[PDB]
Amino acid sequence: PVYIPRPRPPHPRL
Amino acid sequence: SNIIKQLEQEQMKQDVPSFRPGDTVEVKVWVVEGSKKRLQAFEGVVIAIRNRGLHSAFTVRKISNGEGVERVFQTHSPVVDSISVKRRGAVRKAKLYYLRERTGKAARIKERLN
Amino acid sequence: MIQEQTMLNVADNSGARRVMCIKVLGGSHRRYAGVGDIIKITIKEAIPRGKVKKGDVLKAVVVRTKKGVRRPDGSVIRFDGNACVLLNNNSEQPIGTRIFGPVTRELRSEKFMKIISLAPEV
Amino acid sequence: AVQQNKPTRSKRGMRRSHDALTAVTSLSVDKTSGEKHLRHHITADGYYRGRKVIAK
Amino acid sequence: RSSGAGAQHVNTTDSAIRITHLPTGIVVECQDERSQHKNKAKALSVLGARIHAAEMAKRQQA
Amino acid sequence: MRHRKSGRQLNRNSSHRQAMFRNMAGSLVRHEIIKTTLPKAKELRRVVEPLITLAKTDSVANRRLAFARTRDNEIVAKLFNELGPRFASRAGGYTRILKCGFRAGDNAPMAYIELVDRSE
Amino acid sequence: MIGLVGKKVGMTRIFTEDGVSIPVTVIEVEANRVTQVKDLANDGYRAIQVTTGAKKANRVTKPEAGHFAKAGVEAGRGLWEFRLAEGEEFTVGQSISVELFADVKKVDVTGTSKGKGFAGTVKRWNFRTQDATHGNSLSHRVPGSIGQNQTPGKVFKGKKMAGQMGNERVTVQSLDVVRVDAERNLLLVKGAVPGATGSDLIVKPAVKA
RNA sequence: AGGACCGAACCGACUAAUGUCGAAAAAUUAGCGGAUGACUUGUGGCUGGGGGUGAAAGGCCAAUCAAACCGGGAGAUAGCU
RNA sequence: ACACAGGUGGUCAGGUAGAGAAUACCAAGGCGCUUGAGAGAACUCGGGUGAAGGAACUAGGCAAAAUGGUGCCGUAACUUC
RNA sequence: AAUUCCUUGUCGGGUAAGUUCCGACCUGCACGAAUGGCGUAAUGAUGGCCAGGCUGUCUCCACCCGAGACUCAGUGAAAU
RNA sequence: CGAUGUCGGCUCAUCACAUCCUGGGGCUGAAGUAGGUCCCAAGGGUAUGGCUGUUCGCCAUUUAAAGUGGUACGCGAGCUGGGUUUAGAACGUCGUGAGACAGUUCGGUCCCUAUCUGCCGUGGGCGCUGGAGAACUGAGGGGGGCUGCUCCUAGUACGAGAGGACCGGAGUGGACGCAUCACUGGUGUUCGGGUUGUCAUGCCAAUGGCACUGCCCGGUAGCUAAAUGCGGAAGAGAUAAGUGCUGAAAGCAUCUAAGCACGAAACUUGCCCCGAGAUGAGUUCUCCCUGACCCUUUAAGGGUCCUGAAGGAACGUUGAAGACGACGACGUUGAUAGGCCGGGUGUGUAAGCGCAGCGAUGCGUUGAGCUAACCGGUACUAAUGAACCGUGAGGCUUAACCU
Repeated sequence: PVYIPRPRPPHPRL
Repeated sequence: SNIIKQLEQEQMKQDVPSFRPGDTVEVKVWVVEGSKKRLQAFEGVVIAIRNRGLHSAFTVRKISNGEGVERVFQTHSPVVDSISVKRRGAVRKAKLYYLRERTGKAARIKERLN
Repeated sequence: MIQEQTMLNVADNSGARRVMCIKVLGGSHRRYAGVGDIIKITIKEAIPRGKVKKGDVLKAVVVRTKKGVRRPDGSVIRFDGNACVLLNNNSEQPIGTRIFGPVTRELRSEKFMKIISLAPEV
Repeated sequence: AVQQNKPTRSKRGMRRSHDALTAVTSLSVDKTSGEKHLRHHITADGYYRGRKVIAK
Repeated sequence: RSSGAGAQHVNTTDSAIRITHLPTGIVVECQDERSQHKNKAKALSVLGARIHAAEMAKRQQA
Repeated sequence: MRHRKSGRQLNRNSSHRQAMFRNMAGSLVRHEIIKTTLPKAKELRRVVEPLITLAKTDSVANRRLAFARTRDNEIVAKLFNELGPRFASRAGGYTRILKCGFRAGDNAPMAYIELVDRSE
Repeated sequence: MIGLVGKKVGMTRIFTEDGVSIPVTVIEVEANRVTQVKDLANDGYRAIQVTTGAKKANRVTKPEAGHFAKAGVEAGRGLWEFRLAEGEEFTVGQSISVELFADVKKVDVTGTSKGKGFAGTVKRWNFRTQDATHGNSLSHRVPGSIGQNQTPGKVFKGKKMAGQMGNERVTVQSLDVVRVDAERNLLLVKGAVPGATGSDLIVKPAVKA
């Protein structure tokens, strides 16, 4: 593909 | 089935007075106060009739002292004794559930006198 | 059918007008009351000349239901409003001297004698 | 949803073992014409139980 | 477990201690620091100070 | 769980279902034989037979009740004059179903639904 | 003693003279004639297998026709079997009527339950349905959690989940008898029994005497 | 007369749901706030990268912004995988 | 990126009811939106109704439910009147 | 108090019962007069609380209508 | 650290007893009730609201009780996102400042169409061996096992009085689970009626279409509980704690060392359900198959003609059976489905006609008309005559029985 998107906003775990 | 109809027709009483819904029907019902067997009275306005043959019943709505008292009565039950129509109401609807919200002047209906 | 947070009218002239049923007394995890069961109420509205004040938490007995009570013949008795009679929390012995509205025959058992004695109908 | 590993040819065959179609193999013979047809169905020319039921 | 903010430790570790003294009815609540012992010492010092204050107040009223 | 229920839904709401039963009953009265799917013919057996049952007796009000259905004057004109005195002797069951293969467009069970007619 | 096979034909109610109207079920009882008497010399247990109803002479098969000609009785629908209680003995072909229900007071009715089909968790095992608002997405009538965590690693056998409801062999016990009619061949029982109108019912005497 | 009120076109997205490998890389459904002015929009120009612009979020600058993209130093460097 | 539920400026613009370009049905005109047929399981969405209670549910009246238009009577605390 | 750690500091009201709210008590860790203080009519898809109506939110769910999910015919992926 | 999503809440639970109650007992500083402590016993149950995001805690009211813990101090490929930890902004404090604060508070997108194990169900093939139709026994497994209040005993024992038994029996309750619409309701967009706005049938009347089923009012059958019954047991065996009898070691004493009799919701039954795939494949009854040949590695061998038997399968009518399969009834020797007649029920005096009224409208025929899923009949229609699978009596060895 031409555009590969930004991945899913992940789990916090901070 | 013929079995159910034969079991019901031997128990139904043959002296049921015919009355349309809306009639001012006075019903005298037996009651057992322990060692007493008293025939009490209940006079009101019929607002519903559910015909089911032996399982048939009819409502008698009564405005007693304070608030209204609604009480159904089975037609072919031995606990009731007499059904006497006092006035012949002239409503054109089978059920009269709209009379529940109406108290006082709006509760009364038309007389047939046909 | 009287359950928690149910507003009821007071049947006798003890003084309160609107009460709120807070718990159906008798048996744990019980949903709603019956014909003449004991409930616990609080007082939300009262008259100035009442024997009890607004905010008293006390026991009462249901006498009239909108759900209806069932006679064993197959009939039902439905009233146009919920109603209760107030009781004094260790011995029942109701406060009001006159009781308005009819009651049910199954209330007559050994402790509610004053209520059905003061009942004008049934 | 997402698998751990791929299944086999054997797993695919044992899955598709119940995907085998069933033929009827019960073609009937008409009384008048004798043409082949199914049970409770008319023929290509409209014959059924000997009577011309389509009239066409 | 404790209320407030700060880290993961608030979710799993307790870091909140309540000590009730039964014949006097004095409750000491400590949610100050991370470890319990450093709060146990503060909770015992507050118990000692409150019991000594409640006894000396009764003595000064007597 | 539809215990003791009748009435096929046919993947349509009641308005479209009643409208297409109206139009298909009118087409079956007008053409005397039509070709459709099998459950539509099975439910049209519960539609055309009350129309013929109402068309058994000719009067003033029966024309208005037969015009309340099928919404057409030519359909009620073919009723009570042609179907009435011709289906007078038979009592009920005036229709006939013929299963005719499957449709090549969607593989649906096909059926000629007709009346007991066409001896003209 | 033994039980009898009957057909459920509707439900009615009986009005007693004192005022109490009792809901009753009309169980008709046909001639439960004995087809075979099994003894301990060939099976190790004493019992009797019987039948009821009447079949047409095109549906009954030649094995069933030979099994019925072994007894000589008329062909009837179904076959049931009742264990004997050591105090009586029945012969092959004895027409057992409803007169055995005249002495007993309480009976136990076993019947095929009305099939509810593939029902959910809430309808079958009476689970509490979760809150339908405050952010609930796709989790209204689901059972939710079905297992604990990694350490069990599996769902326990016997888990109350969605599945088949109905078509069971349930038994409502301790039902009172009301009237035993011999002319109409009926058996009025008190209360409700499993099954719809037209299903088979095994009415046995009460084991909880 | 009103940076007036309710409420269509129009502008924007406050709640909940549907989606969330969606009809679509921000949408739809049912309710919303403004809707004669600090409003919206078409057309054509001007301001540009340590800069432009900003009723100010460090936002936007061609779906990429605490320093855009393209090409070249450059095969930068990397005790790191 | 698609024969894509998105966006795109200006003009004409009727009948009934309606304050109205809102909304309900129609005329002129264009379409039925390029997968259908069955059965009416659990579960999911858009909904409708419901005995008795009326927020006891939940972080939270969130979502739903309820009021809603014309004419007339009358309208409290406070106030920059 | 958008300030406050101790603290759910103390009193009263509201509720049967209120770590929220209101009016205060000042013991102000660590308010404060243009990085403005105190009030303030009207206004706010503003934060919180209470009162009436209203209801499936809940007690406790039950049924029905369409779109999927189930089957058949045709085309036919993806993360891994 | 080339990714294990955690706190609290909702649903769903599982297990241990260091037992909260119920149960059986010992001591008591146990007159009875109500108690204190301890042993055995996990079979069952083990709160409702305010506050706080809070687990916890306090309060109010019940209860017999408001058990402690483990399961990633359970459960987000079951659900939110209130709190804690993204980006905005403020109050107080520190720092000249950018900024920081387990010191708050305001607001802030939580993805996934199930490949494997597991679980809930439901099917096909094959096996049990000659096959089929049924009926069960039964290994084994599963469901449930809670108890309040009142009365009799009995105001009895006990107790100066107040108070108040143990055991046993009966009735009525709460929760749980099962069953069913017989009663009462809800739904019942397939039944009837009222009405608003518009359109159509050339117009009145009447009817139909749309506007959430237009708004509603009821309401047939089914489903459902709030409606009605049912059950937790009684009894038996073996016991834990404990109480014992006889009884030596050890002239006594001793519940134990030999033995015997008691003794709990704990264990097995007894109550109910699934179940011979229990490859250990069970038992009983019945039905059906008794025709010739050649080839030969004379093998429990293969091939040819004739027959297809009991039964099963396919198709259709279909169901209070069902996602699909599967199960039940029927297929013309018929009441399985649709249609029709009658009855019942529901809505409620259809249309037309006649009369009164200027008119809307009112009355009579009429308590009519229409009736879905109901009941009892009626072949009127559709389930056709047939074709398909399944066979020539069934292997070896041993013993007892008749020849």
